Amino acid sequence: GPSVFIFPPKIKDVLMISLSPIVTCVVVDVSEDDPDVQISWFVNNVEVHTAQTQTHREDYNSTLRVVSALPIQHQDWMSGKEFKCKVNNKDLPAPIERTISKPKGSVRAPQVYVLPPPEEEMTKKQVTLTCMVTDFMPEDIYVEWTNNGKTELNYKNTEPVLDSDGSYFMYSKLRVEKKNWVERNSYSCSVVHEGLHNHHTTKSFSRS
Amino acid sequence: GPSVFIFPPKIKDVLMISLSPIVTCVVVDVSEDDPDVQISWFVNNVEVHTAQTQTHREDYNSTLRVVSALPIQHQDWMSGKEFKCKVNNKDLPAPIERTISKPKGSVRAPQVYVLPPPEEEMTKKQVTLTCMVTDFMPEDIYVEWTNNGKTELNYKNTEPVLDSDGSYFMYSKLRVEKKNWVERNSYSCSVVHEGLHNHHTTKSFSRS
Amino acid sequence: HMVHITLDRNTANSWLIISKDRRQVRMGDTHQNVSDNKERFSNYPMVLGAQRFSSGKMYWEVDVTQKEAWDLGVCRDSVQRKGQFSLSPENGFWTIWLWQKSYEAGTSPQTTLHIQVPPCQIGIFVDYEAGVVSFYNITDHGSLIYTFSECVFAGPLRPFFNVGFNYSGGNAAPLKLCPL
Amino acid sequence: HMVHITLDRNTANSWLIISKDRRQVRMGDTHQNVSDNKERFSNYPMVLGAQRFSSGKMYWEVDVTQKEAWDLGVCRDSVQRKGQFSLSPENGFWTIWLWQKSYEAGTSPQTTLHIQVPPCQIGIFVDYEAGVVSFYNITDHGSLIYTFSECVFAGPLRPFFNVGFNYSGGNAAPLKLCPL
Ligand SMILES: *[C@@H]1O[C@H](CO)[C@@H](O[C@@H]2O[C@H](CO)[C@@H](O[C@@H]3O[C@H](CO[C@H]4O[C@H](CO)[C@@H](O)[C@H](O)[C@@H]4O[C@@H]4O[C@H](CO)[C@@H](O[C@@H]5O[C@H](CO)[C@H](O)[C@H](O)[C@H]5O)[C@H](O)[C@H]4NC(C)=O)[C@@H](O)[C@H](O)[C@@H]3O)[C@H](O)[C@H]2NC(C)=O)[C@H](O)[C@H]1NC(C)=O
Ligand SMILES: *[C@@H]1O[C@H](CO)[C@@H](O[C@@H]2O[C@H](CO)[C@@H](O[C@@H]3O[C@H](CO[C@H]4O[C@H](CO)[C@@H](O)[C@H](O)[C@@H]4O[C@@H]4O[C@H](CO)[C@@H](O[C@@H]5O[C@H](CO)[C@H](O)[C@H](O)[C@H]5O)[C@H](O)[C@H]4NC(C)=O)[C@@H](O)[C@H](O)[C@@H]3O)[C@H](O)[C@H]2NC(C)=O)[C@H](O)[C@H]1NC(C)=O
Repeated sequence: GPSVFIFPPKIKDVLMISLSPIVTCVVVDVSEDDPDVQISWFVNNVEVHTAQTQTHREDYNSTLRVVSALPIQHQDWMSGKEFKCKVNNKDLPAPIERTISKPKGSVRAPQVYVLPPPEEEMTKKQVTLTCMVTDFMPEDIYVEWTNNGKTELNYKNTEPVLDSDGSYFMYSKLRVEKKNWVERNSYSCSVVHEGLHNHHTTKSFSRS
Repeated sequence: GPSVFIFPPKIKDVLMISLSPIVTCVVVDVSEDDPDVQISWFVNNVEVHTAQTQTHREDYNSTLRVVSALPIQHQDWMSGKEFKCKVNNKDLPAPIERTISKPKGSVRAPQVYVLPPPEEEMTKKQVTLTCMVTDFMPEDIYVEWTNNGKTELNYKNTEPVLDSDGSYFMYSKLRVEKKNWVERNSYSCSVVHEGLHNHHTTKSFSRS
Repeated sequence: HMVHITLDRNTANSWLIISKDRRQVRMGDTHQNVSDNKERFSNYPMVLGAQRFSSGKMYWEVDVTQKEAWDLGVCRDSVQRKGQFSLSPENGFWTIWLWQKSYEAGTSPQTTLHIQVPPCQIGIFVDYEAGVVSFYNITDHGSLIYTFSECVFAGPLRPFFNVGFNYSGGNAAPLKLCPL
Repeated sequence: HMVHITLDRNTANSWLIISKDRRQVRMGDTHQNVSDNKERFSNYPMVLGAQRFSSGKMYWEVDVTQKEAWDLGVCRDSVQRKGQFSLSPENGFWTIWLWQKSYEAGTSPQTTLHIQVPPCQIGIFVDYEAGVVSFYNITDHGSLIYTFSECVFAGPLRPFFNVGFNYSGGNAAPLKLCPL
């Protein structure tokens, strides 16, 4: 029966010195008859014993789901270490292993632009600011908005798109009260990407 | 072994009178030992015999993949007819059925805006036009660009994103030669969505 | 200033079914087996009237009973027939419409109409020399719905009709040119 | 106009390892067990010099041998320490840097530097009264790299250093304040 998926940490948890990047193995289709699952973790084939393995959550299908989260070192992800989880369970005719690492690839920092609202919107209750982030490799990226350091609630990012020169782009949209976009006020799109000096850039503007 | 997935037609093939919408059943994990698969199609439980079922393509895993495409009536999709495919094969302890229909939901036409390039780009080889399409339900939508009826090669759409008021948005990006954006020239974002009068709107502009 | 309008078959989207007297039209469920030509609207269920006006005052009525979508008005002889286009005075159309429970005038962008009594029949009035197209609610004692003024007709005009798609099933009813 | 710079431990990102003589600094692999305070740069491997200047001409040298990333320059005493920020004269920093095989000046936006001979040591020159910060390539006979002019120091200045992250493994080498 059971199946295993492995997931990378968030690029922002890796780049930001104070955050904690985690690699995750998820075992699904664990039968309720045979709930016990043993999960072993390895970094460059060196076994480690630090994973939080969460009380095998229950699922609809009437199956169990096992989530094991290995906290890792920032340096280990970016240096290309291999993270491997090994999964044992009675119903497995033999252990399942999954491996993941950060792939080599070119690194290209994104260009970041903020676009003001379109003209016709200028007379609506809310307006919409757009952050356009283009030209970046690899595709892992984090984008958010603020206004004088207060991080904004109401923005949504698209997922990245493989552009035609093989780089990635994405857009981030922020809805704000028209009132704001006029009087004083500052809005900033912050982007975190490994190609950017000190990992981050923010682009700003307001009322023209 | 084998598994079945069912897929809707493209919203544009349904809305456009001359195009041919198709519903698709895809059976994967067909073993090379037992290649023959029988697929039956039904519209509102009325069996139909019009599907093109394609020579069970070969796949890497060393399995076969069966693709069956049922051409349908425009009216049948939008009226909420049920499309069902029934799949038989030796390795199936009993037939597999999949059903799909167009779900009821509110219909909200998108607002469509075109944004000119960001200032700093104004001195680059290419510039980037942005079409911003917001506020639409359901999420199915088609977007492309033209310039005086010549459909553009080099644009990329993002996938739609569930916005916070429960509507959808997306963005479409078009890269053009700076030269063009100056002299004369017209660029148009065309959107097809079921909420729009006659199914379509195009928003235009150029050199300001 | 009533005028007797009949439909020009040669202009009809090939899915439309036009009565023998050419006074009614409905959207059919299938491509309709009429030969293609350059006049025929390709992408939408539209059709023109046979008549062409270049002066004077003309008035006609259209029955829209039970219909959930339609476009009505007038338009230039030289309007675009093929491919995708919007109805607007720039493109040569002075129209109003019913679409998804709203009434709109075909301005660009479109203008929301305020109609108290949903109409079952509409009167269209063109005054060529004054540069005016107006629409009237016959169900509601002929009250005004919409007036396009300073129109730039720039040529001969033709009565214009969109029966509406009927992918939904709620819009099979025909447009009828009304008993003068 | 050489001046003897030492590092101010209290300002150092808590992951930095500063020699006893406070003349060298390297990025450590672990949080370093120094107490938090408001002066200490939180998000980046940065540190200030202990010295503070408000007038005169000051010059010092920094060894960057084998390093793949660093920032160097001067900055206001009052610059931001916590959270995310960019190095630019607006924010109180006059710096240059090496990042991913390019040399840049910390203008906004940043300015590409043209350096023929990659430096192993850099000289930083501040002339407070003239409003000038200049950078010199010592490996290349002291040739000029970059000159910020009309600077608005707006207060006391401190020597500024970024050792660089070393998530890659290619940037463990330290910055050294050079044998005067
Ligand atoms: C019976 O029911 C089960 C559930 O019904 C079925 O389980 C499903 O089985 C599928 C296989 O047939 C699985 O498909 C795979 O899915 C992969 C993608 O999975 C991710 O995204 C989907 C949504 O798109 C989501 O539902 C999954 O939970 C999973 O989400 C990701 O989870 C990881 C790890 O938790 C997150 O990464 C971590 O995030 C944390 C913070 O939250 C930290 O940041 C960590 O550092 C970081 O590592 C990640 O963020 C999260 N992503 C998202 C978008 O949420 C896909 O790659 C494979 O290709 C494959 O398609 C499916 O995942 C699984 N669903 C669940 C919920 O288990 C079961 O198959 C069925 N049985 C049968 C017999 O049919
Ligand atoms: C051994 O190998 C096999 C291949 O290795 C494995 O097969 C895979 O099995 C998975 C299940 O474990 C399948 O996952 C499901 O995928 C669903 C999404 O599939 C669509 O998108 C993916 C890419 O995202 C794509 O690879 C698939 O081909 C499929 O693409 C869609 O295909 C449909 C029908 O062809 C298209 O719709 C039609 O389009 C035409 C025109 O092209 C007309 O317009 C028609 O009108 C229209 O209907 C559709 O456009 C197309 N979409 C895209 C984006 O391309 C997902 O919904 C499920 O949730 C599930 O996750 C996986 O699909 C399958 N892959 C393939 C290629 O078969 C096999 O499992 C493995 N065996 C084992 C034991 O592991």
